[PDB]
Amino acid sequence: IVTPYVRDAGMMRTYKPHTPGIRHLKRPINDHLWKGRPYLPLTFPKKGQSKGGRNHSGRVTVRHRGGGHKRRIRMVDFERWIPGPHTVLRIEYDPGRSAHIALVKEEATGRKSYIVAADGMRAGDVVQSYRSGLPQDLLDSMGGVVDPGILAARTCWRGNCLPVSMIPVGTQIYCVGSRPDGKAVFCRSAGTYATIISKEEETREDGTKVMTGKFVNVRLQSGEIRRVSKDACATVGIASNIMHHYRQLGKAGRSRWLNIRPTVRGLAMNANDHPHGGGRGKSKGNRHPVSPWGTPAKGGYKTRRKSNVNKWVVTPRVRNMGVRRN
Amino acid sequence: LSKALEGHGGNRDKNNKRSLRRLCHKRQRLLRYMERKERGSGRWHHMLETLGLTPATWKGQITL
RNA sequence: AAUAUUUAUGU
RNA sequence: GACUAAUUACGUGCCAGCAGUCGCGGCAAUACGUAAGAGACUAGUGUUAAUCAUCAUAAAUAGGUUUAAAGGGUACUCAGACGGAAAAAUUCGCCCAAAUAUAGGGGACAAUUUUUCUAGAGUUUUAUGUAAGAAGGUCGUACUCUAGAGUGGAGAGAUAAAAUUCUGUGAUACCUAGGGGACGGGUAAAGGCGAAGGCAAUCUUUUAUGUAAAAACUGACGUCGAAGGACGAAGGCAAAGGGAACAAAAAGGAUUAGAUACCCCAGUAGUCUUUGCAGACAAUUAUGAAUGCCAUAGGUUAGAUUUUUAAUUUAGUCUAUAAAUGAAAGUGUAAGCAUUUCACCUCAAGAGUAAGGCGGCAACGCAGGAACUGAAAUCACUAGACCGUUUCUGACACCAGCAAU
RNA sequence: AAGGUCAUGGCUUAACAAGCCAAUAAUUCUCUUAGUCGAAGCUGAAAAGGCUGAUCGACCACAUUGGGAAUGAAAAAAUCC
RNA sequence: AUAGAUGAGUUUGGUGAUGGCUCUGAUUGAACACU
RNA sequence: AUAAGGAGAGCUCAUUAGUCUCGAACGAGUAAAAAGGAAGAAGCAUGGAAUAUUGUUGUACGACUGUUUAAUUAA
RNA sequence: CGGCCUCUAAGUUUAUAAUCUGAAGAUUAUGACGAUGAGAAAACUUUGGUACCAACAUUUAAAAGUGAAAAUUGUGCAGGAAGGAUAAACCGUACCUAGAAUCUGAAACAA
RNA sequence: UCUUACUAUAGUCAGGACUAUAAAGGUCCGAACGGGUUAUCGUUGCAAAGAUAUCCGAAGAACUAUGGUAAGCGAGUGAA
Ligand SMILES: [K+]
Ligand SMILES: [K+]
Ligand SMILES: [K+]
Ligand SMILES: [K+]
Ligand SMILES: [K+]
Ligand SMILES: [K+]
Ligand SMILES: [K+]
Ligand SMILES: [K+]
Ligand SMILES: [K+]
Ligand SMILES: [Mg+2]
Ligand SMILES: [Mg+2]
Ligand SMILES: [Mg+2]
Ligand SMILES: [Mg+2]
Ligand SMILES: [Mg+2]
Ligand SMILES: [Mg+2]
Ligand SMILES: [Mg+2]
Ligand SMILES: [Mg+2]
Ligand SMILES: [Mg+2]
Ligand SMILES: [Mg+2]
Ligand SMILES: [Mg+2]
Ligand SMILES: [Mg+2]
Ligand SMILES: [Mg+2]
Ligand SMILES: [Mg+2]
Ligand SMILES: [Mg+2]
Ligand SMILES: [Mg+2]
Ligand SMILES: [Mg+2]
Ligand SMILES: [Mg+2]
Ligand SMILES: [Mg+2]
Ligand SMILES: [Mg+2]
Ligand SMILES: [Mg+2]
Ligand SMILES: [Mg+2]
Ligand SMILES: [Mg+2]
Ligand SMILES: [Mg+2]
Ligand SMILES: [Mg+2]
Ligand SMILES: [Mg+2]
Ligand SMILES: [Mg+2]
Ligand SMILES: [Mg+2]
Ligand SMILES: [Mg+2]
Ligand SMILES: [Mg+2]
Ligand SMILES: [Mg+2]
Ligand SMILES: [Mg+2]
Ligand SMILES: [Mg+2]
Ligand SMILES: [Mg+2]
Ligand SMILES: [Mg+2]
Ligand SMILES: [Mg+2]
Ligand SMILES: [Mg+2]
Ligand SMILES: [Mg+2]
Ligand SMILES: [Mg+2]
Ligand SMILES: [Mg+2]
Ligand SMILES: [Mg+2]
Ligand SMILES: [Mg+2]
Ligand SMILES: [Mg+2]
Ligand SMILES: [Mg+2]
Ligand SMILES: [Mg+2]
Ligand SMILES: [Mg+2]
Ligand SMILES: [Mg+2]
Ligand SMILES: [Mg+2]
Ligand SMILES: [Mg+2]
Ligand SMILES: [Mg+2]
Ligand SMILES: [Mg+2]
Ligand SMILES: [Mg+2]
Ligand SMILES: [Mg+2]
Ligand SMILES: [Mg+2]
Ligand SMILES: [Mg+2]
Ligand SMILES: [Mg+2]
Ligand SMILES: [Mg+2]
Ligand SMILES: [Mg+2]
Ligand SMILES: [Mg+2]
Repeated sequence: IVTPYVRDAGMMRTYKPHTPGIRHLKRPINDHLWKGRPYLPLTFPKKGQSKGGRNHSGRVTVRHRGGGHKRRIRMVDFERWIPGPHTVLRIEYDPGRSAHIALVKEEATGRKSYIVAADGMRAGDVVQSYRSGLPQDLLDSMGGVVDPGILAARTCWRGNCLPVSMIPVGTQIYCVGSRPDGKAVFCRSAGTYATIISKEEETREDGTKVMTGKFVNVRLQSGEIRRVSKDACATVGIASNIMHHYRQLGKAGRSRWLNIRPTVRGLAMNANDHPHGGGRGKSKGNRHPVSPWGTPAKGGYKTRRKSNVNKWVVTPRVRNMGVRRN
Repeated sequence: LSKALEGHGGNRDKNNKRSLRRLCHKRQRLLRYMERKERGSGRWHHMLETLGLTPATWKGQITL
């Protein structure tokens, strides 16, 4: 028996090290992905000088960008207002996004749309968004205004978009919004999710809690327990492509294909181009690490504007303080 | 038993791996005796074709 | 009835 | 000197020297060096080297492996050894019986083969009983986190005593409401189950043996088993999860002459899930598996029979004994009488080490010497002594009191 | 099937068949050591005893080392190339 | 070939075992030393 | 690793299962492509002229492919 | 057989509106302009893999071979434009292409 | 209109070999092409950067064409 060229071990793909640039290449295994082209009318090209890191003035405002592969932007639906069932047609790969997208189809009208696919979502699954209100059948089946236990059993399914108030405590969500009528902004990246910590509610004398406040607390991917609107949207599940951060590019040329240009260190420059440049030989100049414009690059210096206080935070993030993790 | 060691989590059942080996060996000792005793009688061929018992089940050494 | 300091050496 | 037949005197004084083994010599040496005597062999006599025997000390005749060198981690199993009853055919093995014996005789036994038998080994009849195993789910006691603008308002926790530490950002304590992980109280026993390793909350699903009684069935189909393969505790490697609790490491506080440590505040790997690697254990009954056999008693486990009250009985397990066995301790369902088979041992130490090789990602594992150096290593028991050992017995030994230094 | 042979055997050949030996090392390879055997010598009470492989007899190999052939009834040479 | 089978010293406070070493017997195509 | 180190090569020719051609299954043919052998001839020499610039070993530095002072430093 | 002409990319804009701004101006939207691309017919003519026309590979105008064009199928990840559609005017046409008289290198320059 | 980077639209890379692929490689040998390692020549040079030979990359972080954007109080661009 001979070892195959493609070597699957766990959930990652490695290849025969027949070149020094392919020895450390590691890819996550996603074979269920649609192999064709995307839904063209839901896309538009991504071109212009902005691809190189320039703004409307023509000067570089984002360094280390340009020269990547030609791409198209996918119009993903982060609001999901239209109600009714939606059939997942196929899970596609999005170059301008870490997680995967799902081409859904509204069975009522037939219109197609894109949404961030969940971990485990496959073609054929039926997702539904209860953000525009509950349908008459579901309300009648209870026969009452709402029941927290009954609702969660018929709507808290993977891929379903609900108001965070309707999702029970301890559930994992990955498209958490902030405003009552805003789009999903948190945990949209691959493998990210958020947990519902608490809800401003009270007991109704029958053991059934009822919302009393206007917000609910959720722990974000960064470990921050902040406050979010009661009517803010959320999708049940976890963002797909959980093994994204375990990938390895293996060679410099792959980073260039991803629109990333070389990063020149400050020590490598002269005293005129960086606070770290200068000196004969390798020398840091006894200068504390900073950016090319004097911004402390280490030590815990926070770049969030002081006057801009986060009034939605219940428990701030935990600061590692420079201590080694592993 | 062979159908149970192949189902979900069947590989984890490492204690009954000897039970399957003990049944195939207990059957090897009955086929090896029935072959020389029956002298290829019609009663011996009816069991083979019906149960599908090939020579690999008793002739050599069953290694599992 | 479940207490508990310290104690090395000897052609 | 003793082994080993044969003595004194003088000199030397752990010096010089003797010596095959044990040993001798430190100022009155039968052991060294002289003198004499004695014992013995003799043209030979001693010494060195080597071989046989001593040595059953590599045991085929003919050994042994509980505690002294030595039972493999396990049993399914190819090869290979061994293995029923009553007849028959062939070999003429075996025997007369040799001379490597032509040709015959004898038939108990042996080999291949044939026909029958049922005591061995199996199958059926849902056994009972049972922490073997595996899958998918759950339960609960405590713990832990968060929340309530909780009550309460200065202590708590730790230890022999403390310190580091927690607490006014409201702890400990007493509650309410949620989240999250692993753990398995009682029942519980000398108890049971699997090849062993090992297996103890619960529901359902799933899995091979084993045990009892009756009949029925197959008709020797059996036991052991190098290697290969499979399984194999904890710890560990690898990948992806989980992370309350415990806890190597690292670090801090004490103790101490010093303290890496034992003790303490905390704490990362790791323990847990999934998939592989790894294969080493006081993997133990310090006792390989299996078969036949030997006298009783008191418990106990799962059945059966009965005049089921209580007595018989099958298969296990555990104490105490008889004959016997053993170095003895002890065993006595075996460490006895025998038998079969596999593994292993041949003075200690070097050494389970070296070198090459094989396996593994690694850690390491399998396998496995020789040189140099010794006359001893080693087991069980016996009587004492000792114990920061138990329980007693005497003493101004101590306690108490008085007096004194 | 045919030849060959006193006779037998792929001994030899033609045409078919895919067998034969072995499976635990048949076979092959590397290393260390050695002339083999005999109441021939020594030894033990003895074991199908052990050791040696001098003098004695039988066998094998060699003749500076390596590589080779012929003559002859037969290499069985301290020969010959 | 029917006479042919043997022990001793040395481990321990001591006893009994296990287990090596050495001695006692015979010998050499022997060597050395004193003769 | 195209490691190293070797062998072969042109011309004439025996030979030919199929393909192709010719004549009439067969026969013939390289004024068909190919295959082909320990065959042969000539010369000092048949990779004949031209084209492809050695091999091996031990170190330091930097993993590697790349980039740089246009026009003295390519590392 | 190209331009002109139609459509648009990267972009531009003393065009319009709104907004920001010491003045100059800048921003966003729309419009206009803007090829290095796309544009019917002819040896006579006037929806989104039901997809798409990036790279690579394959197949296909039937005697064979070869080179294109266009299309078919498939592969890899680096995931691969926009918009409009669908009786003959005007402008270019000469020569030179760098070893033998013409382009750039100060020039009849071994670049 | 040079040059650095980016951008849009386009174009180019004989033949052969290895590798799991018919096509999956900052793979290999080597032209065009792109570089400029070493030496010589030249130095009022043919040339204010050339010639010859040798050497390196040559399916890529490649090369090339026509346009566009970003530069001069603050520094544009910069694999530095
Ligand atoms: K054992
Ligand atoms: K006879
Ligand atoms: K019968
Ligand atoms: K005994
Ligand atoms: K050693
Ligand atoms: K350059
Ligand atoms: K202005
Ligand atoms: K030229
Ligand atoms: K090359
Ligand atoms: Mg950056
Ligand atoms: Mg970086
Ligand atoms: Mg850098
Ligand atoms: Mg520098
Ligand atoms: Mg500075
Ligand atoms: Mg320096
Ligand atoms: Mg398990
Ligand atoms: Mg002492
Ligand atoms: Mg005496
Ligand atoms: Mg003497
Ligand atoms: Mg002594
Ligand atoms: Mg004397
Ligand atoms: Mg004499
Ligand atoms: Mg073992
Ligand atoms: Mg062991
Ligand atoms: Mg007979
Ligand atoms: Mg019967
Ligand atoms: Mg029976
Ligand atoms: Mg039962
Ligand atoms: Mg309060
Ligand atoms: Mg509180
Ligand atoms: Mg739980
Ligand atoms: Mg055990
Ligand atoms: Mg319990
Ligand atoms: Mg049992
Ligand atoms: Mg067995
Ligand atoms: Mg084995
Ligand atoms: Mg383990
Ligand atoms: Mg582990
Ligand atoms: Mg890990
Ligand atoms: Mg420590
Ligand atoms: Mg400490
Ligand atoms: Mg702790
Ligand atoms: Mg294993
Ligand atoms: Mg065994
Ligand atoms: Mg009993
Ligand atoms: Mg028991
Ligand atoms: Mg007993
Ligand atoms: Mg030893
Ligand atoms: Mg070793
Ligand atoms: Mg070993
Ligand atoms: Mg005692
Ligand atoms: Mg007193
Ligand atoms: Mg007193
Ligand atoms: Mg020799
Ligand atoms: Mg001789
Ligand atoms: Mg003692
Ligand atoms: Mg010649
Ligand atoms: Mg380099
Ligand atoms: Mg390079
Ligand atoms: Mg230069
Ligand atoms: Mg240079
Ligand atoms: Mg226009
Ligand atoms: Mg154009
Ligand atoms: Mg000119
Ligand atoms: Mg010129
Ligand atoms: Mg290359
Ligand atoms: Mg000159
Ligand atoms: Mg190269």
